[PDB]
Amino acid sequence: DDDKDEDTH
Amino acid sequence: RTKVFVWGLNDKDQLGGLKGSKIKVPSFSETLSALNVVQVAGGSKSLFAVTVEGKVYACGEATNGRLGLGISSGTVPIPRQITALSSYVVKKVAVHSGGRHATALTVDGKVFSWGEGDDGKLGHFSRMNCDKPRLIEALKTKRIRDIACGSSHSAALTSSGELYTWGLGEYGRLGHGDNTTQLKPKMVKVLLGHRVIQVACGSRDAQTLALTDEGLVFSWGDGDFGKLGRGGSEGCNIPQNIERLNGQGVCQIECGAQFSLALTKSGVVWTWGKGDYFRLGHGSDVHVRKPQVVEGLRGKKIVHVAVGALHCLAVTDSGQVYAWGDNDHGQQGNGTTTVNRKPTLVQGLEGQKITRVACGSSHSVAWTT
Repeated sequence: DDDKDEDTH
Repeated sequence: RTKVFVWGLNDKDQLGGLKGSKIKVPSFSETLSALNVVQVAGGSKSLFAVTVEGKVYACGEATNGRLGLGISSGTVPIPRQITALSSYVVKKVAVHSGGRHATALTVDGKVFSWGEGDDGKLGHFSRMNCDKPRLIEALKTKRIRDIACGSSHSAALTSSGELYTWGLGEYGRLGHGDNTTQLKPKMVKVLLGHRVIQVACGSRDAQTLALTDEGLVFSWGDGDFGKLGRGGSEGCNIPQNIERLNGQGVCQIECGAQFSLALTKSGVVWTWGKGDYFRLGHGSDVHVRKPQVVEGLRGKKIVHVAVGALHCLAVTDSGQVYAWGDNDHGQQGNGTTTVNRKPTLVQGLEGQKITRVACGSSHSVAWTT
């Protein structure tokens, strides 16, 4: 999902 | 006093001073509540707050200069005043949930922009980034009454009801009959004769929505997943009327990631567009290519809505907040990371008469007054 953020922790 | 509550992703401290990266329940923000806000707005991993005094505060990821604080790399973990604007009374900040640029409209009708400069979305005849707000000279002689920003383009409308767009021209999102990038605010001539009162801009391969004072909703730009609301998937670079919403009394329009939403005066919510991860609120994740009423809210008078990338928020006239869509980072506010397939009552706000909501890419805001 191109529009999902990643949790950088 | 305006109490402000925040939840969702917090990896870059875009929630303004909470510990933990996934805030799964709405949490009182003492930093934001202390400001006396009239508006909170959410961008890509970013949060902006406009106060009654007319100042602007920002927190979160600072890359590309999202926040307009003169910086370009790290994190602003505590809301900090955009001091470049301290000599103006700001009325509203416009930013897309997946956006890295923003605009600000003052009470006397001036527009500033800042952040990522790609494709001319800042409106200064260039593709240059702006780490600090800069006045859009092209609009200096127009009394701008509202603003909106997508991920790659921007819009403003005058008190006479004319609409300007600028930024990335690809896939027709600017509405001028071609796909040419505009580094400058350009008037949408096709809409003269209509008094445009709101505009909303999408992200990536983006759509654009406009609403006239007669209740007419127009859409143009990228057509993928049916987010233009007229069936199929064909894009266009000329505003077209979304016939299905005529006569419905639409009073607010928003664009999430690849989907569109409209709220009516009588309190009904319509959504259409990309269905993946349940961002539309119809209980399934199929696409919806013409507007459809969110049945999960039938009988509830919704007074305000907000869209993130993959989630939506809606407030009833009695102060209850409903959420639907993706929940990878807790942005649904149901205490878990489980998707809300249908509109669901948000936990932890009982006794707080919420009047307004806001969303960023993966985070959520609710506040009282």
